[PDB]
Amino acid sequence: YDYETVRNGGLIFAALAFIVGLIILLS
Amino acid sequence: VSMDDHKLSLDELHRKYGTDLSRGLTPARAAEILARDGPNALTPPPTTPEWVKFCRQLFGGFSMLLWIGAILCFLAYGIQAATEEEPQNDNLYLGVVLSAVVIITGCFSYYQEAKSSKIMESFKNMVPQQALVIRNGEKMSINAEEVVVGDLVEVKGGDRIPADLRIISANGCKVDNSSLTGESEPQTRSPDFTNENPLETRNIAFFSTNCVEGTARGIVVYTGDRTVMGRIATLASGLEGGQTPIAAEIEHFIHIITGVAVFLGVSFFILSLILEYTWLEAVIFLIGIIVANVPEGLLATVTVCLTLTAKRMARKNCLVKNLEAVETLGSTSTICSDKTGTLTQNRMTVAHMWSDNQIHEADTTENQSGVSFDKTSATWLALSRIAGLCNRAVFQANQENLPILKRAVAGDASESALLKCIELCCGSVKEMRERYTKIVEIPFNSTNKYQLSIHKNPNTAEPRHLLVMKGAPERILDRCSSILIHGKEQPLDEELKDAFQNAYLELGGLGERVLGFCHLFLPDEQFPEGFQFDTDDVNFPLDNLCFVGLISMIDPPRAAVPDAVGKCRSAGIKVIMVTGDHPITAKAIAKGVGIISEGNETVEDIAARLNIPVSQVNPRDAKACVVHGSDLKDMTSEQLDDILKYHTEIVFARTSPQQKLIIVEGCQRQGAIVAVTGDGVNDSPASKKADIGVAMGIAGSDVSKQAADMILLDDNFASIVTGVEEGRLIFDNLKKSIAYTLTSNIPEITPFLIFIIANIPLPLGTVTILCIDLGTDMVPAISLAYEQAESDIMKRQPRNPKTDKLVNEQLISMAYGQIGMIQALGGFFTYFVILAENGFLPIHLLGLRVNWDDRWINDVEDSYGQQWTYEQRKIVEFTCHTPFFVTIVVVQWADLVICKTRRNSVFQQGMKNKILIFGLFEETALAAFLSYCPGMGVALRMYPLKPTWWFCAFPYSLLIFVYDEVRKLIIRRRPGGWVEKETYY
Amino acid sequence: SEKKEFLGRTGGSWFKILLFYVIFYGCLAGIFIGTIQVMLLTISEFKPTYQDRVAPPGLTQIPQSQKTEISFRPNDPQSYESYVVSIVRFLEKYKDLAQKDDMIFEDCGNVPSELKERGEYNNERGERKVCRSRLEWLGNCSGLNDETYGYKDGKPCVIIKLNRVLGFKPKPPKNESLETYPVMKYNPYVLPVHCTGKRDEDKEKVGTMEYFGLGGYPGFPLQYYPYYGKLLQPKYLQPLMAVQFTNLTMDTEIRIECKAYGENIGYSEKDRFQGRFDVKIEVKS
Ligand SMILES: CC(C)CCC[C@@H](C)[C@H]1CC[C@H]2[C@@H]3CC=C4C[C@@H](O)CC[C@]4(C)[C@H]3CC[C@]12C
Ligand SMILES: CC(C)CCC[C@@H](C)[C@H]1CC[C@H]2[C@@H]3CC=C4C[C@@H](O)CC[C@]4(C)[C@H]3CC[C@]12C
Ligand SMILES: Nc1ncnc2c1ncn2[C@@H]1O[C@H](COP(=O)(O)OP(=O)(O)O)[C@@H](O)[C@H]1O
Ligand code: ALF
Ligand SMILES: [Mg+2]
Ligand code: NA
Ligand code: NA
Ligand code: NA
Repeated sequence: YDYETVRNGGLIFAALAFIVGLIILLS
Repeated sequence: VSMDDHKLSLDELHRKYGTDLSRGLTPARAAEILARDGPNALTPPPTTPEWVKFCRQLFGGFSMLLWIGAILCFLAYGIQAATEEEPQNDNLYLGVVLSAVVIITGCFSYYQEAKSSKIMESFKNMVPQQALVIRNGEKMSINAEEVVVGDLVEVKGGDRIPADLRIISANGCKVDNSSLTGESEPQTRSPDFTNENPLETRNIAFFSTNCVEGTARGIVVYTGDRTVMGRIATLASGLEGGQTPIAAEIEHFIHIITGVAVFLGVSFFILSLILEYTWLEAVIFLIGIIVANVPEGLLATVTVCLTLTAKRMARKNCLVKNLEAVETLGSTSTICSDKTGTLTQNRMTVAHMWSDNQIHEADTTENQSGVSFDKTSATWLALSRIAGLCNRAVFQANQENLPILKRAVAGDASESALLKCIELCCGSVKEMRERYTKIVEIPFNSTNKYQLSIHKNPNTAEPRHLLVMKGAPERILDRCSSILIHGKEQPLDEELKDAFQNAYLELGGLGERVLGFCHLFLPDEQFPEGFQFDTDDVNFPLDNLCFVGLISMIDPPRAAVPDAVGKCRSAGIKVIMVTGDHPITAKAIAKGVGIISEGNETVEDIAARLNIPVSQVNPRDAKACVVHGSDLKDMTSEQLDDILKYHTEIVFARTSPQQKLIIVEGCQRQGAIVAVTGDGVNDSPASKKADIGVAMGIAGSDVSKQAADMILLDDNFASIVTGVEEGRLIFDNLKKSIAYTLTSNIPEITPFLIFIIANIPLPLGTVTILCIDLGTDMVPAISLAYEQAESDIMKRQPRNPKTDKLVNEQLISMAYGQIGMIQALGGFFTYFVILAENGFLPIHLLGLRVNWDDRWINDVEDSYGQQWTYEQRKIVEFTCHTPFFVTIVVVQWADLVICKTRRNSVFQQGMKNKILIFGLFEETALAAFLSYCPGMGVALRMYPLKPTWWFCAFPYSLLIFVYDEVRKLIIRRRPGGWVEKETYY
Repeated sequence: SEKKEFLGRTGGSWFKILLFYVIFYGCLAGIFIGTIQVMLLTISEFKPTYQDRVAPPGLTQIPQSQKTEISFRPNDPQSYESYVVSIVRFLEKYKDLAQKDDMIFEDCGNVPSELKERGEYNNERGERKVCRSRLEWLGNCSGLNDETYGYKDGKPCVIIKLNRVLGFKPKPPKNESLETYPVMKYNPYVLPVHCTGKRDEDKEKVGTMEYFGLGGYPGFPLQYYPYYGKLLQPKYLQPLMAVQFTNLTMDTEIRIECKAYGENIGYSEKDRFQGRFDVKIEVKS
């Protein structure tokens, strides 16, 4: 439960987490 | 195969090499030969192995096991394609991920190898060696690469022989062959040839050897590539071992870890066979467990640490030859320091003198205008005569138009100071060298403690040769039988010896080096004019001399030194001065730079204060102490053990080089790690036996800067301090990471064991395990390397390698028994919530594998009376595996910031490291990306996560966070330690 | 070697270490059981937190599969006892002496009835009523069917079942001539089950189509469902169907697929057990 929704949320999250990683890494 | 022309006479040497016996060579000619033969450094190897070397590192362990596991995975997948029909990706993906891990690892190790090798290459060219050549009749201290074939070259003791020379002149010159003979024993060196063999004859000096003692001068028969020694320095040479403490505990950890990972491996393979898993799955499980318990990251982490420390040492100019040795430097619980050149700057100008029971001074300004007492007195003429004649140093070429104080001198600090002082206060020294022709000479030896010259009688009323001798004022006072008073001789009194001692106290008290001076108008009837003189055999009486007086110069410590000693003594590192200089001078310097602090009286100070004889004073009543070299010579191992053990501040004076050696060895007799700091050639035996050696790159000799593990190219003493600090950090950071990695282990291993205990559904899979061990240990273990030392300020005094290592047995108790356990119970909890949220109560869950893992039984009933199919309850299963990965990722946060700090709470450390934060965020991003990408349920069996599942993990991670800082607060409040003695990393 | 006495093993008492550990571990276990009981908040005893994972129910079978296959000979009683003991074991709960009056059983229609909802999932009512299924329902094929017996002349009866998902209501599809041709299927309150064997291009038509059960209809009646859980409805009994191949050409294995068509039911690719029932049938002499 459910589908699409948490997949999307997790997806945008992974994206933000990763962008944050690069951002902090390039500081 | 070697050929030579050593048999050739010095006049045939003259004709052949067109040079000069003493006038040296033409500058124009030297540039012509430089342009002909090129620099006299050996043309280096290739590099030898280029970037393809990275391949080996890409191949090698610990990644080797990753490679065996990966190829075993691809093998497994091939076997699975062949037998039966298998849509599952299974391994395949796994072997890919493993190979990628290895490659990434290789990139890391190669990058840090690049930085480290760039630094270590810059360090070789930072400080070029130099040779003292003779040209235009004058001496030049030119670059070692600019010496040409056939020019004259001088080589006092303590120097590397800049090329292959044919000795035409030498006194007491014992050189060390070292590498050419393999013998540590020095070999004498005279102009006479002794063997047809060039290697064994005494008229031939060669490259890459160094003159231990005495002096010599020779014409360069071989320059550059084609030297006699020049064949072995590249044709066979290389790095020659052996062990390094920190690295040794590193390897010991590696053997331990390998052992546990393989024990768990085969154990879990027999468990696999009992579980009736397929071999295709049993081997993958084996690989899983092994790759689990074995830290890939330890290696790359270490390389990181090394490279970091290398950058940091590069920034403060201190070169380290061996990176690991820096750690050793931290572990130092006793620095042994030479005085002159080491604590002091070895720069000097004469301030005070003592003659005719009178204290004189010399103006140090500009000026110099240093008399200031009586320019006409005869005793000053004799004093100045000795100081000039007995002095071996002379001004370098093309230096005559410069102020005497400001011109460049070739000689040691003492003789240089004398040189400047006579050349300025009286007259031209060189002129008085030429006036008083030197017929025979005795070289200067630390061991000997004195230096003397015998010169002719240019004077009309000196009807015989004249001996002059300067050195340790006491040896001179002993050797004499009379003293010059206003130019007229007069035997030694009690009065004269008392005035000598009182003046020595008065001038030494200002921390001035006190050179003693005497001479001897030899008896005429005893010898004729062409009497043969003997340096090897003592034909000349050294006794009954005529004392002249004393000369002292101010010796200023380097600015950083008192602060350095301050930091080290603040570091719980015992600082002990070891010098062969004056007992009074070394005492004064010690008080000055803080080796001996006020309020800590020596036995003698106590004897003064209490007006009682020194022997009456209880030696245990005494805090500090100074040991005279003579006393040291008569020391049993036990008595040195006592002095060293029972006295807080220790200054050794009048010590022979071997006494330095025995001192250090006595410090090693206490179980203690010792550092040795110096400058002189005579420091070399001391700085060799040391656990870590440090030497001046400028002020130091070639021998002692060779022997040392650390060279200060800026001669800055303070660099030692940061040095040791770095060494703590290494020893500190490494250990930290280790802790972290172990905590990953327990919750990976426990589920398969709980698997046996009750038929509880699989809480994690092999793929899930490798998911954890790769996402959660690659980035973070490396990130730990980047943290700065918390407080750290050690003192807390350096810990005995015997007391605790890099892998403490205690570390494993709070790593496995504490943290790991928590991460584990967290995992099991979250898994129970998943399975509970799907109708299977936790209580119902034991005993299930009986039908759970059964493929054809789809009648499985939960607590709610639901019948699940195989693939359904398996989906549930992999949705229990998936969070265990995620959840431990969540709990691994805690461990990261916990291992981030060993001492002060994580708030006092600061966030600091961007690689650590990067580790958290990309750990989480890897978790997410693993759980929500499509096909993951098929690829790695990772079924996506219900939002709540992420939150399930939190409580436990917080229990970690809280506990370790309740801990750190207990460290804070008490050092008595209960857990400090049980749960300290 | 571990020195003794002077050392007293690896250290003398050494009791407070064990104490600090039983204390800390008893604490961590207090946190484990604590967390396990707060999460035992819990979920209503009336329903699973998540049914989504149970998906459309898979189609089950009673002659207990070995590897989803049935191979045996008439001559040996032991040859068939392997399936007999299981069929008798399962159908022991369906004994007519086991179904009794005075709750919670009440007779329901021989003719297949309307959707029977016992009430809300709450526990305002006691142990809720359960419709019972007599063994007499499944039968036909000359004389009798069940409990079993196992004569070769054709096959021994292969009884078919549906998963009991909590509170699930079975929906029969409306149409006008569906991809399936279920014979004696009435439009409402039916749960269709039909068997076709070994692909499409090579049907081989090796098995004859005969099934039987409640009302003699080859499917499930909506009068039993929905289930109210083993908690709210202990001793509940699940709907029962029977599939019988009168012919099964001797000495040959033949794959057969029993699809259960409907909107409420769903087929899965990799799960061959979901929404359908596959089995390998082979009788030999
Ligand atoms: C630096 C670290 C230690 C701080 C920890 C806080 C972060 C990383 C934790 C706290 C709340 C957690 C999130 C809770 C909710 C969601 C929404 C879901 O759709 C994806 C998982 C996701 C996104 C979790 C990922 C990890 C998370 C964001
Ligand atoms: C010790 C107690 C009293 C303090 C409460 C803090 C702990 C126990 C809390 C914080 C986070 C909570 C969990 C968060 C999410 C879930 C999933 C939910 O569907 C069931 C409860 C469960 C599993 C909670 C159990 C209780 C929990 C673990
Ligand atoms: N060029 C020199 N000739 C004679 N004696 C010297 C000379 N230089 C130093 N000395 C004396 O030798 C003593 C000790 O020598 P050593 O241990 O070799 O070096 P240092 O005293 O510079 O540490 C000093 O006390 C000093 O007075
Ligand atoms: F002060 Al030293 F050798 F330089 F004793
Ligand atoms: Mg010195
Ligand atoms: Na590992
Ligand atoms: Na961990
Ligand atoms: Na691990």
